[PDB]
Amino acid sequence: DLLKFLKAQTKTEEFDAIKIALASPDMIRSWSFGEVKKPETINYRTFKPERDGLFCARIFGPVKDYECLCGKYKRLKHRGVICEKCGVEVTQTKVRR
Amino acid sequence: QLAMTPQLQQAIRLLQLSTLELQQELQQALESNPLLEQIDYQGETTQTLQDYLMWQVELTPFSDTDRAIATSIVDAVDETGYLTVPLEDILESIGDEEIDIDEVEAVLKRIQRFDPVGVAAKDLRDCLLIQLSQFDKTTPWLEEARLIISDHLDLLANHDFRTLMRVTRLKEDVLKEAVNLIQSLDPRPGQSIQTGEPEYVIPDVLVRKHNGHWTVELNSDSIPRLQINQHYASMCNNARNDGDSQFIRSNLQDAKWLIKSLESRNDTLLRVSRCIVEQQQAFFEQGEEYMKPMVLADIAQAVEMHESTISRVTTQKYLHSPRGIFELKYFFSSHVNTEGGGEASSTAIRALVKKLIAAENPAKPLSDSKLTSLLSEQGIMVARRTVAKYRESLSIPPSNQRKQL
Amino acid sequence: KSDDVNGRTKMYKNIVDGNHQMEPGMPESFNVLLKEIRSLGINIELED
Amino acid sequence: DLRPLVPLDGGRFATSDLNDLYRRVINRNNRLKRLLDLAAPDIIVRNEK
Amino acid sequence: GQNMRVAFMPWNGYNFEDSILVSERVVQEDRFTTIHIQELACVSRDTKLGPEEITADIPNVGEAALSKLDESGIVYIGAEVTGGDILVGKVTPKGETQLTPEEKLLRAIFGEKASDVKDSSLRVPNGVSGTVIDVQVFTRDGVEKDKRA
DNA sequence: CAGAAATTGGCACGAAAATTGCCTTAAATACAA
DNA sequence: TTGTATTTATTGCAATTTTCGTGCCAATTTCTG
Ligand SMILES: [Zn+2]
Repeated sequence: DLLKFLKAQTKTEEFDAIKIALASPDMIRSWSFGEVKKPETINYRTFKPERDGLFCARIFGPVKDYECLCGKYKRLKHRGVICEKCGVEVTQTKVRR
Repeated sequence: QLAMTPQLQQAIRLLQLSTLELQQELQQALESNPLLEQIDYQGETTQTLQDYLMWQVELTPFSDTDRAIATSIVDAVDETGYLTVPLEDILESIGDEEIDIDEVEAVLKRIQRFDPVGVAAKDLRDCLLIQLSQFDKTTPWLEEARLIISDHLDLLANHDFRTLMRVTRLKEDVLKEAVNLIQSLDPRPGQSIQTGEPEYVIPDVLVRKHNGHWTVELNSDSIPRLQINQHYASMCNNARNDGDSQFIRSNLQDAKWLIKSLESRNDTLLRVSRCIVEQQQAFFEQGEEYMKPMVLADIAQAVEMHESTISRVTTQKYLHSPRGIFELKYFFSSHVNTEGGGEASSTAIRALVKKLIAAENPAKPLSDSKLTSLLSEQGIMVARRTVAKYRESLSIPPSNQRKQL
Repeated sequence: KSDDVNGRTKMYKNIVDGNHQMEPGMPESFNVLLKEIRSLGINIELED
Repeated sequence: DLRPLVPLDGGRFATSDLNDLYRRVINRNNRLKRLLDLAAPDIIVRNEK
Repeated sequence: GQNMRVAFMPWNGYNFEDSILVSERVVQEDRFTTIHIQELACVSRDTKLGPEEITADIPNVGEAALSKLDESGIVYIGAEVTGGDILVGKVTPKGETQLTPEEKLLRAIFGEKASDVKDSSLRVPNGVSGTVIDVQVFTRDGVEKDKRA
C-alpha cells in the first residue's frame, strides 16, 4: 500500500533522553551499509558515482528518487527492490544523508 | 616475427587508454610497489520541475487517496513534462484493489492543468489539446486548429499538406494561419523550469598559433607522471640480506620499467599529434570543408611507426584547437573522387551538403539528385546514394518532409 | 521557520488553508550533529 | 550528502577538506594491505603503519 | 556636496534624534540625484557536445521577449530593461539523444531547430533596472566575430 | 483520373581500411674454468 | 684463452573483422496529360 508507505516516512521519533558512550567495532559495523575500498569520488567520464568509492551508490543510496543506477528499475512501483545488476536499492535520494 | 614477452605487451597496452583510465590504472601499480610515488562550502537547493509540481500538489484540496495517486503521477514525469508510464502502471504502483482507472484519470486531468499547463501529458496530441482548451472561446482559428490536432496529426507530421486540404476541406489561407497557431504552442511544457549544467572534457593536446605557425604541446595539467621513492631506494645497499634487499631490487627494477613505458607513451602521443596537426593546417585556419582525406597509413609514414601503433594511440584522446575540442580520430575520414584526379573528404562533403540544404528554397526543397548535380559542378563526383547516406548521417529529413508554406 | 524540513511545508499549507497551527518536529541540523559526532567513534543516540 | 563536492563554473568538482582527509587514509590503508600481503621487509611496513 | 539653506529649530518631531527634514524643492531640483552603473557578463564556453552559441532565435521564447535583441542576439544600446528581460541570447547544445517515434513526431511538426538546444540566455536579475549604455564583446582569437563585434 | 516520372532507402557487392592476438626471445656483457 | 649465466632491447606482423562507396529495385510521392 502506497498510502501507508508515504505516511510512514514523515513520522517523528519520540524520546526523552540522549545517551553517549564508546563505540565498539561491532557497533561501527552495525551502523554501516558497506565498506569503502577505493579513494575515487566521481567518474568524470559519466559523472556518476564510482563503485566502492567515497560517493558510492550501493553503500550510501541512490542519486535519483526511486531510480536504480544502471536503469533497470526506475519507477515508484519497484520501491524497495534491490537491483541484481549493481546492488542499488530504489528509494529516496535523501537517504544519502 | 617479434618475440612477445608479457612485459612488452603491457607497455603496448598502455597506449590505447584514455587519461582517466590511465590514471586509474597507475594507482593500482602505485599501491602495489613501495618504491613508486606521485610527484604531487555547503551548497544551495534548486527547484526542479517535480519540486514545483509537488508544491502545487500539497496545496490542492485532494484527499488521502488522491494525493497518493498524484504522488505516483508526478513521480513518473521526465524533464520534458511528458508522462513516461501508462496509467496501468500507476494504478499498479498504488497497490490498492478498490481504486479504478477512472479515479486515476480524474486526478491526471487535474494535474495536467498545473503550472506549466500541458504538463504530465501522455503524448503530443494530448499536450496540444490541453493547451488549446485553456484558450478563450472567442479566438480565431481555434476550432480549425483543434480539428486537425484531434484528427489528422500524421498528415502534418509528414508535411502532407495536400491531403489535409482534402480531408479537412480547407483553403490556403486557413491552412497556414491555423498551422502557425499550432506552432505558437509549446511542444515541451516542462522545460520552463529547467535546471542543470553541461559536461566538459579536459583535453590532452593543445594546439595554438604562434608567429604564423601552429604549435602543439601536451596539456601539462592532465599529463601523468611518476617518480621513484628515494627513501626506500636508499635502503638498497644491504640493510639486511635475502628478502630485505631482494624485494627492493626487484621492485626498483619494475618501477624504472613503468616510468620508461609511461614516457614512451607520452612522446609517441606528442609526435602523432604534431604530425596530425601539420598534415591538416588547412582545417584549423578556415574551419571545416577544407579537411584532407588522410588515413592511418599516411600518418604511419612520416613518424615511421606501424599502422597498429597509430591505431592504438589515437583512441579516446582529445585535442583542443581554437575552433573546439575534437576526438583526434575525427581527422581520419574517407574520400571520393574529384575532377582533376584529386580526392575530396567525406567530412567536407557533409559540410557542403549541410550548407546547401540550409540555404534551399523552403517552398521547394532540394532532393538528392538536385544535390548530386549541384555538387557535380565543382568537380566532386558523388553518387546519389552516397549523398543520401551523408544526409541520413546528418539526421536531415528527405526532401518531401522539408517543404512548408 | 528555519530547519524542520517536514514542518515548513505543513506550516505553509496550514497558513494557506487559514489554520494557524504547527506540528513542530525536529530540526535537521541536530541529525547532522549526531552523524558527525558518531563518525568520530562515539556512540551517541536518542533513547526511549 | 553531509560532505558534498563543490560545483563551480567550468565543470570542476573541487575536492573538499573531508574528502581529501578520507582519500589520504584510504590510500595509506590500501598500501599497507598490499605490503602486508607481499611480506615486505619490516622497515617499510613500520613506516607505512 | 551642495549648499543648502538650513535652519536650526525643532519641527514637530521630524528632526528628533539626528533625523533630517528635507523640503520638496530639493527633490524637484534634482540636487542629490546620482547615477549608478552596473555591469553583467555572459560567457559562452565550449562543451563536449559542441560549443555554446550566442543567437537571436531562442527556441521556446516568444517574439515579444526577442523584441529588443538585434540580429546577433545582443540587446540594443539605449533599451530600458527591467525585471527578467533578456540581455544576451545564448543557447547551449543538448545532444546524443536516440530518436524515438514520439521524438520524431515532435521534431517534424516544430522543426529541428527547436530540438537539441537548451536556453542559457543572460537575463536581468530580479529587482534590477536601468538603461543599456555600453556593450563590450571579447572574442578569442580563431573564433569568427559576429556583426556586433 | 491516372499512368508516368521522381524520390527514397533496404540489401548486396568487392575492396579497402581498421582492429586484435600474439615467438611466450637474440645479442651484448661480465664472470668463471 | 673460451663457455656460459646474466642483462638488455623489442612500441611490430599477419590474420580477422569491420566499414567504405555505389548499384538494384521495390515502395511511396509527386506531376503533367
Ligand atoms: Zn541496477
